[PDB]
Amino acid sequence: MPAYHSSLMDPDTKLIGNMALLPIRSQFKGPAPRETKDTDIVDEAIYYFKANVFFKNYEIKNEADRTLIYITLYISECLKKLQKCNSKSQGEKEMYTLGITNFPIPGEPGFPLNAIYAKPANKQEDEVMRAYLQQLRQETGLRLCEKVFDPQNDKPSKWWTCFVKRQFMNKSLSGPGQ
Amino acid sequence: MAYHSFLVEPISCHAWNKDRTQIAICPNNHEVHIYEKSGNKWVQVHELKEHNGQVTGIDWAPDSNRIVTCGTDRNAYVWTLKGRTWKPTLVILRINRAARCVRWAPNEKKFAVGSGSRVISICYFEQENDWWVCKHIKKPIRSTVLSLDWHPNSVLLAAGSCDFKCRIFSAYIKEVEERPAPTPWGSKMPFGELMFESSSSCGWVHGVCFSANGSRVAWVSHDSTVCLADADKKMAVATLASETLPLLAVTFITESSLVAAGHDCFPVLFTYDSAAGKLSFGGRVSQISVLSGGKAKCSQFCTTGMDGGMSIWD
Amino acid sequence: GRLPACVVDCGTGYTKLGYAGNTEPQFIIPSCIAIKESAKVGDQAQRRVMKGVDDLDFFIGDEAIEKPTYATKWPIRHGIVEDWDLMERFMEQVIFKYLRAEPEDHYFLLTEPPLNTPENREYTAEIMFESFNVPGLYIAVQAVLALAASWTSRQVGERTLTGTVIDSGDGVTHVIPVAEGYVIGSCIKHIPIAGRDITYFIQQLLRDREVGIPPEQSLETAKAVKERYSYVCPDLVKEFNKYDTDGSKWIKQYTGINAISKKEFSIDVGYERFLGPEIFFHPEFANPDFTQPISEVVDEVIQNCPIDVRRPLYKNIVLSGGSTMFRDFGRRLQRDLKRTVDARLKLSEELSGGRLKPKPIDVQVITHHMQRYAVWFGGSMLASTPEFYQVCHTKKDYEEIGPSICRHNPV
Amino acid sequence: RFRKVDVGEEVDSCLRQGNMTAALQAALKNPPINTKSQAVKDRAGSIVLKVLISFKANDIEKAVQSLDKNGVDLLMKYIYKGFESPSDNSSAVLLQWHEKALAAGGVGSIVRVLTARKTV
Amino acid sequence: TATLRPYLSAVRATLQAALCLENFSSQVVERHNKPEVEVRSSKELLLQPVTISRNEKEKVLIEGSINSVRVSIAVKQADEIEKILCHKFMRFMMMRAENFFILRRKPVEGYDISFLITNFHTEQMYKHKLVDFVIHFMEEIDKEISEMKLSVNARARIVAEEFLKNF
Amino acid sequence: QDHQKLCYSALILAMVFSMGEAVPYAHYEHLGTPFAQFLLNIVEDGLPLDTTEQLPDLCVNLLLALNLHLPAADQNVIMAALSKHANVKIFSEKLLLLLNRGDDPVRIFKHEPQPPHSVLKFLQDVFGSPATAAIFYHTDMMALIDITVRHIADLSPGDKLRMEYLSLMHAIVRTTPYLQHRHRLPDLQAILRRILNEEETSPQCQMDRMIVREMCKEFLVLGEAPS
Amino acid sequence: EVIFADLARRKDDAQQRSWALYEDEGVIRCYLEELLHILTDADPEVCKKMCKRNEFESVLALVAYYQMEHRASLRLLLLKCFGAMCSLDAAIISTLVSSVLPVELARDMQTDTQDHQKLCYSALILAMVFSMGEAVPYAHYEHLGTPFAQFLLNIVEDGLPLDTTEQLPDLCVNLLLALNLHLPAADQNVIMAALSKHANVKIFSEKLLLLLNRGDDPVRIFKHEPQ
Amino acid sequence: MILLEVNNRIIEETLALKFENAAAGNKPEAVEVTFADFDGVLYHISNPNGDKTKVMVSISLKFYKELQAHGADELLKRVYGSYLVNPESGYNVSLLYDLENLPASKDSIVHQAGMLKRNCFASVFEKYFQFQEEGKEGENRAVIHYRDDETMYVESKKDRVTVVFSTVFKDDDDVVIGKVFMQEFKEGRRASHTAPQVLFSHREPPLELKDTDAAVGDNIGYITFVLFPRHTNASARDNTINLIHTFRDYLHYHIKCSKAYIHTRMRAKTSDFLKVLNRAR
Ligand SMILES: Nc1ncnc2c1ncn2[C@@H]1O[C@H](COP(=O)(O)OP(=O)(O)O)[C@@H](O)[C@H]1O
Ligand SMILES: [Mg+2]
Repeated sequence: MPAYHSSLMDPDTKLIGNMALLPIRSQFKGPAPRETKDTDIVDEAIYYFKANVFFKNYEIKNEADRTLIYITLYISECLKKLQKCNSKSQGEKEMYTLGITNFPIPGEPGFPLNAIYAKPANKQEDEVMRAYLQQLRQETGLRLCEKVFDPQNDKPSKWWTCFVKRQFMNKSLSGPGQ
Repeated sequence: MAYHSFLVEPISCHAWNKDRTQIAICPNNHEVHIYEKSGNKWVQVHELKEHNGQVTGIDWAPDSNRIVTCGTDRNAYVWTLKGRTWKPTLVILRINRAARCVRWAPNEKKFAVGSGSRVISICYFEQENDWWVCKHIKKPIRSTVLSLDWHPNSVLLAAGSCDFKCRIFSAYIKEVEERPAPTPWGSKMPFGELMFESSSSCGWVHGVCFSANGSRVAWVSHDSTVCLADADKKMAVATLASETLPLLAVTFITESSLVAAGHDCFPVLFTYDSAAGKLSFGGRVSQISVLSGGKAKCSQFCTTGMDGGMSIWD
Repeated sequence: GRLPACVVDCGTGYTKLGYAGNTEPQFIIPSCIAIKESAKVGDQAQRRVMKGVDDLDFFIGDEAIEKPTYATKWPIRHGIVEDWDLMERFMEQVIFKYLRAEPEDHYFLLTEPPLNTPENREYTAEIMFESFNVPGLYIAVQAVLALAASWTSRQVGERTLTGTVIDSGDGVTHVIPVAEGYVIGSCIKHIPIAGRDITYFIQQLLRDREVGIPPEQSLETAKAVKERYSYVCPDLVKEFNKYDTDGSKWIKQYTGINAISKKEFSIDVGYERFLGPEIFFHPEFANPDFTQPISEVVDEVIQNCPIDVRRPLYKNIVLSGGSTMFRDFGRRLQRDLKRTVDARLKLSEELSGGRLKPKPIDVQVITHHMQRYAVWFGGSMLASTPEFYQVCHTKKDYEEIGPSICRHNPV
Repeated sequence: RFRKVDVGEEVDSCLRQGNMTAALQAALKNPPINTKSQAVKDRAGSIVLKVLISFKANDIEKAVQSLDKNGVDLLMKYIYKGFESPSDNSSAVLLQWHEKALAAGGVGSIVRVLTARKTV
Repeated sequence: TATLRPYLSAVRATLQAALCLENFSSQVVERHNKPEVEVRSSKELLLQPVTISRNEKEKVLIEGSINSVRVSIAVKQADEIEKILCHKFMRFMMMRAENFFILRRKPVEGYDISFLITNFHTEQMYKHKLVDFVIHFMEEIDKEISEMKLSVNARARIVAEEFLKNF
Repeated sequence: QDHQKLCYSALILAMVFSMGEAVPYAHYEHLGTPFAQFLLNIVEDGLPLDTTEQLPDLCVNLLLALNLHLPAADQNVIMAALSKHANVKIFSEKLLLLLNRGDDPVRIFKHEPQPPHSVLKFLQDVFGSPATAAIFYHTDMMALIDITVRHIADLSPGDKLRMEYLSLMHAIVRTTPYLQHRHRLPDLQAILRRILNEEETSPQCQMDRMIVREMCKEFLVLGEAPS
Repeated sequence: EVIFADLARRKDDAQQRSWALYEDEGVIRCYLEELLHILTDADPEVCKKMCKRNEFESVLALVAYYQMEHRASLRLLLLKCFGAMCSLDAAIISTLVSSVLPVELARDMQTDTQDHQKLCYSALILAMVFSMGEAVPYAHYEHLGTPFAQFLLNIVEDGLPLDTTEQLPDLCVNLLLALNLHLPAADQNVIMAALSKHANVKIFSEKLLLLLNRGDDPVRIFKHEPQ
Repeated sequence: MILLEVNNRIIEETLALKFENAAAGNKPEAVEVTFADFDGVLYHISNPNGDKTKVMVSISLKFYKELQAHGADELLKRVYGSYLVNPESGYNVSLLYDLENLPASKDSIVHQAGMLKRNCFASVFEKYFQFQEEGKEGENRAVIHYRDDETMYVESKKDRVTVVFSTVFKDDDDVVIGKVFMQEFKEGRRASHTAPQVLFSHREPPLELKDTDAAVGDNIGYITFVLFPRHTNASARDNTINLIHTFRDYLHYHIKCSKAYIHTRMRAKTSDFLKVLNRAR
């Protein structure tokens, strides 16, 4: 029950799509605008991550949770790659190489939660989903690079690598297969 | 002969469509399933779910094309094919204990349900309130009724009691029939008149059947006897003692020959001598029904057993 | 009688032996038996079945934790006895070796875990009367004894005879309310979280992160860090932020000794410290199918109890069994209950327009030094009394009735 | 309280005549079956088990075969009576009659013993 | 006195005639379904109980009904030590009457063990293999008893040497 | 020291002898008593090799088989071996377990001309002499009579083994002080009563009746009335 | 579909695997003996699909179970299974390298040097999975780093006093060649540190020549696609 | 356990802890513990007058005085000597140790403490063993009512000391099993020749005792050990005393555990039958 559900869904925020489109703070480009406060949905998924993955049950309390559960899965996919990185510099570029990969968009088959996400009905949502979900990934990767690699030796830090074995309710963004 | 298994567990009772192209069987549960002859194999087509307990009797009214089912649920329902769905109908059975057996009468206007309540309930349709209403044959019954068979007159009802005795009653419902035609079992017949009663005193009676000429009944008894009783004689019974296990089901197959099945799990055959009244055994689980030709001259029959499945014969 | 009665308390982690009237258990030993082993001489022809006198070559307790040439077995699981062959061999050596008691001349008090099935009460009685010819047995409810241990220890001005006891030993946690000396049997709840599953969670959590732990000793080190370093934290996600930012110092080091090579090994101890004890507050971390925090299970108990006793029960919650010893475990449960109870009263204020303010419920959670053996010490103070000798079943009653004299239970 | 108080409820002359098969054919003439009597049922058995024990094994085959179907069914009811309180060795003989009787009567002759509502 | 093979054959045939069960919803309770041999509330659903006996000690009672049959056995207790071994043998077996699905949790008074076979078992399990089990039980039980007697001698014979040798 | 070789050695040797034909009188220079004494110690204490507890059964089987072709009570080098031994606790025990089940371990192969049942043969020799009769502990002696009197009354007439068990009882009454303690006597008398009266024709039964008569006329305590 | 279930159920038998009770070993062996056969008697197209069936959960079960079970008698069978499974498909290799199995083998080999029979397979399996030279999680260099390499350089020079077959020197050469294959450049190389850090480089330094003149290499025994 | 260890384990463990902790120099803490033993000899460990620095141990033998007639005090004066003190009131004999004066290693001292039962019984046996060397046999039978129901008799016959236990088997199930065990003991002389000879009587006291009007009943056994000089001499006596004085409970202990052995095999043979029925499914 008391898993950390998404905090940011102030009704004044635009709510495009089957998920909270949210103002991803980044120097990348996309449909979502720029948040100015110090807290943001990618920072929220990062912040709550270590707790969230232990909770074996999780409701959708509001539309922003169907965002947060996807950000969490991609964060796990970051660790599934950065753990191999030989140094932080590789940990950045070999993360960008992940962000621009053709992840199954929730309405596409092979996405793990097709029961929970409605299909995007038209190009002006589908193409928005392609341009939003990349903007999530492109940013989400660059934030983990700064804090998975502890600064003494550009080792991928052990404490983070512990979580490599753990998956949010045992769902995988590899889908039925990569 | 041929064999097929519908299920692992007992097929407690079966019925057939008019043209035999479908069967109804109960998969040892609170339902009845209907199968169609889609090739050699059987395909399930419909599923009647409404009962709240194990069903124990079915009959599928040939011309009316409507199914009656009863069971431990006490409820009985007559099912109308209301388009592509069988819909049930209430029967105000007053019985306070489990129902055990059901058969339609040849005119398909009435049916009767046996039960552990020590009664037979005869039923007919009220048009004004959409339910079937009952009258009880009740007086000399003193134990559960195990099997029913209807005389060709649709009035006389032979009934196998778990009372070591086989009885014939006139189920004459005056609301449904003119006063019945005279019959060798006796001209005097109001509702519930006791037409006949077996001489013996031992062994439960599992099955009874009327020949296609109503003058001969035969019944089949847990003391490993088959008896036949003749109304062209003065109701004279004759009994064959046999070295088989108990027999559970019987039906005529000609006017003077008879067929039974039981815990030996194989069919057996009897003949009736019109002169001496002696039966004889010809030899070879839980029901027999003639498929083609009726009791006048059987040419196929079907048997279903607790061991599962049905067999068809020659 | 002259000779004192034996009190034998058997749990799934430990068993606790001694004669009644002593102030303290005379043996605390692990609930383990090390049976003899073979190089597949036991097989499909016959499994673990002995001949001659080969069955008597075994040991129990600490004499069985460290013998090399024997297979360690643990007969009691979730408090319930699972393999009575091993349990009967265990009981024999308790009596004829550890206790030195002659069973034919001492009364036995022996403990029921409040979950157990009546068949197990038949079989345990069949042992003592028909295998050992005990003159009389009594089967005691573990929780009521734990309350009596508090009662005799605590100050006479507050010997309330009323309270809820939380008995998180190993196996399963019981939450049980007693009002003025009567168990309210309808309200008893069982929580599956217990010392074993906290150990197992820590064991997995280490084995994923900290490989280098030798497989023979993973369990020992998991127990050590649980006992020595673990604590209930103030806010789950706020610890993870503190452990990230101050990872120089909240992280700790444990040094173990290799049992085989006698080389030392070291592990970094970290998130293990506050995960674990928080499994009581987030049971879904360890079980697929339990989810109410212990701080909300205990509320449901009191709220099912008769309306008059509810407030007193909040005034006196007693903590029993070893797992309840965790640092701050009392502080947090009291905070969660207090935050629940006074918010419930905030509703009934508004449904009456603030026209009257209810006398707020104070909640108390009480820790006391008996916690490691309060069940036995309660048992000893019971079995001392002359009353106890008449509550027991005399052996003749086992003759006239069957073993069925132990079918009954107060639940 | 309330729920406690339940509511809702001549042979010897044939034996010593040598053709002792004629005695057994005569022993079946005295069935007490229809009667309500109970001391007679204790007499009926004793008059037959005395006969059963007399046969040589050279004859016990024909002594069954010479019975009619009622005779075998009649005999089986006497067999299952001696088993209820054996003599010191007579079970050795009843089990030998049983072998023959069951060969002639088949298990059907047992079933109308199990279902026999009135008995010798 | 009576030899084994004729006595066992008689018990088999009788039991084969009694195992002719059918399902039967009870008359005296609204729709309970229960084994008539146990509840005995109806008294025209009962078959005549028959005993087969090898001698005065060894016998079998066969007791049937339209929906259930009970079989109870007594075995030759050939000496005092064998009484104790036999009784405890039954108890540890009977203690698994939920796995020996045909076995009653208590014997009948004056009988050593007793099986209750319901119509559900004869519908769900192969009849001729249940009867083979009951026969096999009698073929073995006095071998299984004697083997414990041989071992109980051996245990004591070791215990004596283990004590005396250390003098 | 080679456990596996030793195991196969005993097994194959028993297989070789299992058919029961007489060796020329020369093999006994080895396979006589000096070998039999060695086998007994392998059963009674064994070797540190045998952590599988497997040598005992192999050597017990060998001793039975090796007895299967020996003519008579004094020439029998194997019965001499028991007589001179110190004490045969374990061998005494193991042998009765075989008689209880009734099987014969030596018939490992199934060739047609079946020899005498090896254990019933083995015991009939053991009781051939009062010196070798003493080997059994007293509690086993009681169990032996209970085991043999179970068998004699279980078999049908005409069964091949009944003419063996009758011979074993006759030996037990002869050379062992059975009539002192009468362990099963008021039962055995009732058994001999009926087999003596049993009216069957086959040679097996004719042979049975002769020994039963001899069993009585040799000791009038048997065949007299129970009392 | 049965055997993978009955193993994956004993994994996360949280009670039994840490606080044992039943005679589990004698049945678990029967599954692994059967699995080892079917992993080679079946059509590889079946067993490949059963390994990759559900994001390799079948593999991760056995890999977890190897870490979980301390009995040496079973571990040999799990290693033999990993042997066959490594052969089926390079994709399975790409799982195992990235997984815990190498690191437990690294610790077992350094600690349990007495278990010579298992130690031979321990070397062999570690050499098989590394044969493809994919990148390895950086956490692994905490064991498979330089200390484990020096530990290998000991064995190839000195053998073992317990080494009856003296095979391990060769398998350690294969293992050294295998671990080396993925290492980037020549600066950071954990093995090249070890070689530079001892003067104990004689027999190894020569043995590499006998491969070089042989012209082949022992790695890539499977010849999967990107050789 | 096949044999029963003679040291009282609780006494060893309590004293070992106290003396280790004290020699380590920790300030002492109280002990207040009472515990039973076979034959209903009841111990108490206590701090005398509350001196945490002093430890006392006491025996409470129900049958002390009748044993004391055979000189038990002059045995205790030997093996404990300066560690004896006045009887702790209520108990027959008391032993006192100072946590201030523990010597450099304690093991034999704590082991002697553990045998404080056996050391009482040794005084009656060491007597009659020795009289056999003196060749006397005119001295009367010793009698120890070591329980209420049970009595041990000792006679020095010229060659043979004979000890004759009278014991009561509390159940029909026990006496039938006991009749087997003692029968094997009678034959034990075959298995291991040097052992003392054993005799058994199913109910009646043996004739040599009958002038004493020894108890009779269906549950009473009489068991005689005939100790030859090879068992009673000055070299062996300590080993013989450790054994014979336990014998009663050794016999019962195995009668009890013989049941557990049977119960195990009955579960195995049950599992055999179950696999046969399972073929019916
Ligand atoms: N310092 C400690 N902190 C937390 N838990 C502890 C500590 N010491 C012991 N424990 C727990 O106490 C348990 C001791 O057994 P306990 O639970 O008291 O008896 P039972 O076996 O009857 O449940 C240990 O298994 C362990 O789980
Ligand atoms: Mg506990």
